Amino acid sequence: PNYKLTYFNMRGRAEIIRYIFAYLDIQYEDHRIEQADWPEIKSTLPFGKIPILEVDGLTLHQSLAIARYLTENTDLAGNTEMEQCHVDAIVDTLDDFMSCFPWAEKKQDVKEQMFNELLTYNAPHLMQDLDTYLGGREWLIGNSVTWADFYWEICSTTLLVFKPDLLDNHPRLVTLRKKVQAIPAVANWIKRRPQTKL
Amino acid sequence: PNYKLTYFNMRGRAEIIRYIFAYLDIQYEDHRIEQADWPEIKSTLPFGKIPILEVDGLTLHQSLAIARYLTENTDLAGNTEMEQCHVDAIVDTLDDFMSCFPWAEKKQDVKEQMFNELLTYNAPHLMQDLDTYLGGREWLIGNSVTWADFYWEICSTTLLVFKPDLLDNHPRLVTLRKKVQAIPAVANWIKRRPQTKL
Ligand SMILES: COCCCNC(=O)c1nc(-c2cccc3[nH]ccc23)no1
Ligand SMILES: COCCCNC(=O)c1nc(-c2cccc3[nH]ccc23)no1
Ligand SMILES: N[C@@H](CCC(=O)N[C@@H](CS)C(=O)NCC(=O)O)C(=O)O
Ligand SMILES: N[C@@H](CCC(=O)N[C@@H](CS)C(=O)NCC(=O)O)C(=O)O
Ligand SMILES: [Mg+2]
Repeated sequence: PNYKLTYFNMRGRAEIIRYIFAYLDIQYEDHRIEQADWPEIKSTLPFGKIPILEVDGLTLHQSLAIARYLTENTDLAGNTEMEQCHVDAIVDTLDDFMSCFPWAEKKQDVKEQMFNELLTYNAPHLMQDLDTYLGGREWLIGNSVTWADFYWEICSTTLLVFKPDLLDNHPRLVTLRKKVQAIPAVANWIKRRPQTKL
Repeated sequence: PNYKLTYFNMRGRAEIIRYIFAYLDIQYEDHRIEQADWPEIKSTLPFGKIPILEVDGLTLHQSLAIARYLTENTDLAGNTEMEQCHVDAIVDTLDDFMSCFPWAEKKQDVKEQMFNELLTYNAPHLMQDLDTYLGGREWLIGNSVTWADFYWEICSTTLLVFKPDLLDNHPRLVTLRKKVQAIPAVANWIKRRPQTKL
């Protein structure tokens, strides 16, 4: 099975897919494009959005649909049917927040204002909600790591770029981040991946 | 199982779950709230959003996470892992767009202008994409109805309230809506359900 992942040269929405490839030890082409190459790719796509993942000549889309597909019937999926639901819910909650950010906003002052508002007013409540949900458990869902723990680490890493103090009052969330970063395949990918701001 | 769904008295984000319950002939309590009991209830919710689904003492959240869980091991979900990925992707593409609308905006002129903007530029672009993706095939994914077909009928039913002419040059998408509506269990539900604008 031949894999080609296309995205911008950044972690962004594609990183969850990259973590999953790493963990499952699957080789793939990590295709990263410039903004100036985007329009000619975009015009050929069914839905005009990245990331996309090509598998044996079939173009998949939607970052989380792809991540869910790649983890189905692996240990990164929930351990029960209910656990898979919890995984999906946490992932969407995180995605809902990250999606609020005006990432492609060209007017810098308007962009700054919004980032500031979401990070100062909204991000702290999500952290609180996540902290209580985790409680004293080892992973977000069940007794072993799921791709929701992956997604938490990935989202939180980007949020900490803009707001370094985000988890000062949430040591158990920091512990979860660190636990994720300690998984051998993930540590390895973290070590060797392209370093970009986002 | 003792299923209890909580949402506003409206179709909204809960409707997909209601279609699935109806189609799979799964009994549930359809609890609807006024604003009166909203800020009250918004407290015991671990994430303060609806819909939620209570199943034997567990409060589940995220409308699409719940929907997917209920489709588990049925033809409705997609017939292969790959089809399930297509179903998940279409649903997320739809949800991404519906999420763009300022549903709660209190300034009536701002709301009107944003709705018009989205329905004039974004919606026709997405419609061309959806139409070409479906082609002259029977269903969006595979040889039989999936919950992605359900979600398309659901999202478009609401969009048509605001722009009645939205599908006037998309007969294949109209045909899809009609095919979904005439599925007996869906036809039964659509007649039985409370009449609300949204
Ligand atoms: C022309 O657009 C360039 C791509 C801009 N996108 C970003 O900068 C970016 N998006 C996300 C993002 C969005 C939604 C969910 C997410 N989860 C993790 C990152 C992320 N992070 O960075
Ligand atoms: C006090 O706040 C209540 C906001 C009222 N909400 C709506 O009218 C609404 N419907 C939808 C909706 C319907 C179908 C699919 C959807 N996907 C995302 C939102 C949505 N979203 O908001
Ligand atoms: N919900 C989708 C969103 C995909 C998306 O909108 N990606 C952005 C980049 S992060 C994009 O394609 N922007 C360029 C464009 O819209 O033309 C997903 O997770 O894949
Ligand atoms: N992505 C979530 C969104 C949940 C959501 O934002 N619910 C809406 C109801 S349409 C809401 O206004 N929640 C209550 C609130 O935020 O006050 C889902 O699909 O379940
Ligand atoms: Mg989503």
